[PDB]
Amino acid sequence: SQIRQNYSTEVEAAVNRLVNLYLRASYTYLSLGFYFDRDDVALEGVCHFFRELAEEKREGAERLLKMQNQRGGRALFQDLQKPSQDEWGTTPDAMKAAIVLEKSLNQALLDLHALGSAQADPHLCDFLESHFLDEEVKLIKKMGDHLTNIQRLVGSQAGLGEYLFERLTLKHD
Amino acid sequence: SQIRQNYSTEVEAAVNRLVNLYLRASYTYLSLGFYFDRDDVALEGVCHFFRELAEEKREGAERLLKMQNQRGGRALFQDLQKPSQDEWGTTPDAMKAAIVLEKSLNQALLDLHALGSAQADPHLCDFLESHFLDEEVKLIKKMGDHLTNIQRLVGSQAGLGEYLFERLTLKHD
Amino acid sequence: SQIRQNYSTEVEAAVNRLVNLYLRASYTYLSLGFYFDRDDVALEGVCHFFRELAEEKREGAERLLKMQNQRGGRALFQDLQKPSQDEWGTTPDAMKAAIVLEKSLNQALLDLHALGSAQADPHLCDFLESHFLDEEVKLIKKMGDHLTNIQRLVGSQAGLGEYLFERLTLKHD
Amino acid sequence: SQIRQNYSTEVEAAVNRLVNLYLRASYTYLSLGFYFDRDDVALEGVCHFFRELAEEKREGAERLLKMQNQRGGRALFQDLQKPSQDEWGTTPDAMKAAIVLEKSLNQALLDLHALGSAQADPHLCDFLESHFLDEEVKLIKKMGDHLTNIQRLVGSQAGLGEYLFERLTLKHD
Ligand SMILES: [Au+3]
Ligand SMILES: [Au+3]
Ligand SMILES: [Au+3]
Ligand SMILES: [Au+3]
Ligand SMILES: [Au+3]
Ligand SMILES: [Au+3]
Ligand SMILES: [Au+3]
Ligand SMILES: [Au+3]
Ligand SMILES: [Au+3]
Ligand SMILES: [Au+3]
Ligand SMILES: [Au+3]
Ligand SMILES: [Au+3]
Ligand SMILES: [Au+3]
Ligand SMILES: [Au+3]
Ligand SMILES: [Au+3]
Ligand SMILES: [Au+3]
Ligand SMILES: [Au+3]
Ligand SMILES: [Au+3]
Ligand SMILES: [Au+3]
Ligand SMILES: [Au+3]
Ligand SMILES: [Au+3]
Ligand SMILES: [Au+3]
Ligand SMILES: [Au+3]
Ligand SMILES: [Au+3]
Repeated sequence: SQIRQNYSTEVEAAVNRLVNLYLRASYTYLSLGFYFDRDDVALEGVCHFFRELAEEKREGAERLLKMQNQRGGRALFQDLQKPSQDEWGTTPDAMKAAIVLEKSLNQALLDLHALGSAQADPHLCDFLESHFLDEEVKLIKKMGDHLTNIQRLVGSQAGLGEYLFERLTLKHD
Repeated sequence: SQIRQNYSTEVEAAVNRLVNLYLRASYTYLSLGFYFDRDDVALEGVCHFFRELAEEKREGAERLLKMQNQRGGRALFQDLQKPSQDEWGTTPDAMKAAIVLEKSLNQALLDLHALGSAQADPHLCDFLESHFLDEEVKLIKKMGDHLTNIQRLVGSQAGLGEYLFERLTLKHD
Repeated sequence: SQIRQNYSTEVEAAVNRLVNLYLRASYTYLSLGFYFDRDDVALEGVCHFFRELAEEKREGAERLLKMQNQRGGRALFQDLQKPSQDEWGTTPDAMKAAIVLEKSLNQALLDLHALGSAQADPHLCDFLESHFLDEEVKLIKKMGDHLTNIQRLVGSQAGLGEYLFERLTLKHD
Repeated sequence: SQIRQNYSTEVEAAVNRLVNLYLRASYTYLSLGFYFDRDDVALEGVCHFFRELAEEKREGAERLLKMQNQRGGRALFQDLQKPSQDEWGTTPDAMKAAIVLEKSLNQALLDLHALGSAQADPHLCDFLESHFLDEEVKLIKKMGDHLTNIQRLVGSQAGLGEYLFERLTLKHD
């Protein structure tokens, strides 16, 4: 093969697509982060939050690529589509966008799981379970918690609420 | 006995009942804590507050059980009734529920004191005085202080106030 | 949801039931422990053994509750039924009761696995596999080993055997 | 007085009697200890156990005497009657004698409590509660536990059982 064993072409292709989705997510977080770094937005904790996520998504893509080679599949790259927005609105708007994005990654993981199970590829299933599935669940829970707190704050009064959330919940210098 | 001395059947039974009340209190705090851990509630400091109290009430029950055996009484366990609510409302609602619960434990301690005094059981009285009575008074004072602060904050505006109390008064990561 | 994804109502309910089973197990171990602390039983190592298990079962329940919220399910609590006995007999009687209890928890885990697999919920399966299944297998093996040793000892002569097992196998001060 | 306040002659006398009882207990433990040091008895752990108790009872007497002077009472000493036996039999015989002795001290403490309460002497009650009542309860519990273990062992077979208890339960070099 010289190493490929029990690794379907279907899974190989799906893994390449998942790499693209993770890299696109990383790119979206890069855009989110720099938006919050604008002098007319200026929420450092929010920038920091999304910058860390950009790194996390890139790391996920890299782990997938490492696994592709470990199994004897061939990494193939496609264009990275630009993020869906150029401007990201308020903190709740951005957190909602983030949750939508993570749910889409999670669904792709679940779809790849289903394919792995169909193809009887337990190494793939173990890989997703060990490095991806719980990471996504934890992240989405954190995002939901954040969204609840931001919504509670901006419903009281928006400017003040956004400031307090960035200062008191998010990590900043 | 071989060890039982000056330990009435009345006190023995009352101690078993008090164990049940402390364990039920622990269970109520477990429910309170996880309620505040919900993604649609998301007040970590409040969860932490009640989680610590769950541990404290369990420890109280365990001390009572240790004492039961020290005196040569027989520990007897009954069902632990589920907590009185499945959902606990707002931070002030939960703090009020907590104060009601602690006052009920305190009254049970006082009732056991009265029984001890009636039965001329100074070891029991010393035990309650040394490990329970002041702990309850201190806890109830803290709860009252908390309730006053939360009420002051949510009367200004509720969402904002609940967030600020959780961030600035309660212990969180 | 705002976070719930691929999490069936069937699994949500089963998780609540499993929390109840773990808490009931914890309660049974609390009773076992204090029984061995009786002055007319007086086997400290046995008390210590069951006290540690009470903590372990409570921790299991708490992990399940954390997961319930991570997935966006709603924790619901029911009564904790009192343990099945008030007095627990000899060390072998108690160890047998413990094995029966652990096998019942293990079967509940396996049943939840089956449900997870039926519902195509790999996060649930990963969770059970990572935090529960091997813990149960290890514990049951230890219990079986203990039971074999106690049986070997009490068949030689009971009082002496029970003492030696508590002194030389079990952890004590 | 120049210092005596709220300290009845009844309590003063009872305290002197209690000093005598504690010193007599100390003397009994001295005899118990040296009995187990006999070459034809030779149970070092048992000797050590009773030697420590002799010290504890003497310390109790000394605390009582200190309190007598703190309150402005006059310490008065009487003969210390020799212990009730010259030879103390087997380990269970000795442990039974010890429990009888401690129960008698505990009853004397309780009687002094009753007198204190009758005389409205809260300093006396606090003193007994803080330094004596729980110490006695703890000691008697330990003795009961010991007796249960020794009885379990000597009912299997006496010589072997006595050796094992001294080696594996009691503190020795
Ligand atoms: Au940035
Ligand atoms: Au920045
Ligand atoms: Au930044
Ligand atoms: Au799979
Ligand atoms: Au598979
Ligand atoms: Au956020
Ligand atoms: Au909590
Ligand atoms: Au929490
Ligand atoms: Au918490
Ligand atoms: Au009292
Ligand atoms: Au009293
Ligand atoms: Au509070
Ligand atoms: Au125990
Ligand atoms: Au114990
Ligand atoms: Au123990
Ligand atoms: Au499964
Ligand atoms: Au599954
Ligand atoms: Au065992
Ligand atoms: Au000696
Ligand atoms: Au010696
Ligand atoms: Au010695
Ligand atoms: Au008194
Ligand atoms: Au008094
Ligand atoms: Au002894």
